[PDB]
Amino acid sequence: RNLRLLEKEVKNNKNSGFVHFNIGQEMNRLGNKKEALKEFSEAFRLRDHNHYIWAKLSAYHIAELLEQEKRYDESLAIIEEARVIWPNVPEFPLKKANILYVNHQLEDAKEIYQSLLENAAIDYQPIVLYEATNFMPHKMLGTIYLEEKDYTRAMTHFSKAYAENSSDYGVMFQMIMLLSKFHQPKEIFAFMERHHFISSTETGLRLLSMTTQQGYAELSELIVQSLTDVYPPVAEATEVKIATIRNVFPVISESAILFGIKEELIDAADLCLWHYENPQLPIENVMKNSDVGDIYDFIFENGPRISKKRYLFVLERAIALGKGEFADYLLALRNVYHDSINSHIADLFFQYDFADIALDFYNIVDADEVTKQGYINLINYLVDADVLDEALAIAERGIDNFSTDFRFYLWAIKIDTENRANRISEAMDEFPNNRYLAKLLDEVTMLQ
Repeated sequence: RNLRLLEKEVKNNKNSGFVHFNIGQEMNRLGNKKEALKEFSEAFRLRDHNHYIWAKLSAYHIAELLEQEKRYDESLAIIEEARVIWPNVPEFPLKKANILYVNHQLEDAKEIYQSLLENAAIDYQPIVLYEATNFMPHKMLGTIYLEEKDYTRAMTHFSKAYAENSSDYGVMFQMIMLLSKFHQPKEIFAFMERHHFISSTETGLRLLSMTTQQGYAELSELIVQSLTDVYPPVAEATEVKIATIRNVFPVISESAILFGIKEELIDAADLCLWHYENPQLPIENVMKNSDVGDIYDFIFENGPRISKKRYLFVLERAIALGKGEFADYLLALRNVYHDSINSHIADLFFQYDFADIALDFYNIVDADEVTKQGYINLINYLVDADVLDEALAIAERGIDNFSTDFRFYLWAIKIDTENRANRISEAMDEFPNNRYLAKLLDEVTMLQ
């Protein structure tokens, strides 16, 4: 009805960029991404002046629709043209940084995020208010430094992102998970308390959903005890999940299981683990009333094979909780999948700090079936192993298979020290616009 109104208006106006823009928003609402791009492109073209906010939003939406369609070169072209028209709009350099991040060029992304922060030269004025203009740069800077294993700068930017948007579970989850690597649970709870992570019982339960799944038993315990007036059946479910991490035999009423599902504390991975440990629980009945009775039948009754993603999700939970007996049970089931399944199993063990087990699986896999992450793991393992000959060998395998992935060129640069000059050049040939590579070439000329 709103669209039909706009389509009558554009029949008698045609030359109004604003009507076309409004049609693009409606196409956006209805998910017609192809027609939204065309309408937003027409609104930008028909603009009479550059000061219209909707003319700015047109370029932003064009860039986004292009980004959603993985047409990154064309998105960056739209972004750069728009930065030149409107140099005080931060969504355009933000989106450039995001594109660079998902295309694995972290130092170039980092550079842009930092310049968005505390910029006394450009008076940035947002054109959309989805998030606080400074949440996204801090969050992504924290993400980059974490991946670069700079845990201090990660925590600093994760905490500043939290100050901008304290209901974002994502950065809360990141700080807890990062701190769990290095600190006592009580120290982690004290940090959570003085920054007021647990703003309510509800928020505590959403946090508990992450901490139990990662196997943070003591921290989950301190969290749940700090909560007041938790509906008893939800408390029981939480207690049982914590007790399960500690290998207590799981005993839980059907009521606590059902409310544990309703609060999203219990998924099909939990139910399978509990059925494996305690066959008396009414879990078969519970699962078949939740459309996951196929999961039950595959894992326990020789039933038909479930999707590999769902099987890997049950396997992941067992690995993450340290449930090695159940994990071995689950691994015997892999032989009904194609051989390529062992590439993902290898990835799982490596993610949860089982590099030795993961290699056992990586050796099972034909090199064509190894994921990019797998290459990255094997390079990291071999560099930590001081076998830089073999490390560089896998990095070149990465370049040839995944010619567009930045990380394998960078690995070949960092390792092949007696050829760094040619390596940076070979990288620049595939990434002519990457600014870090030029910083690196300048550093070999300073050394040479």
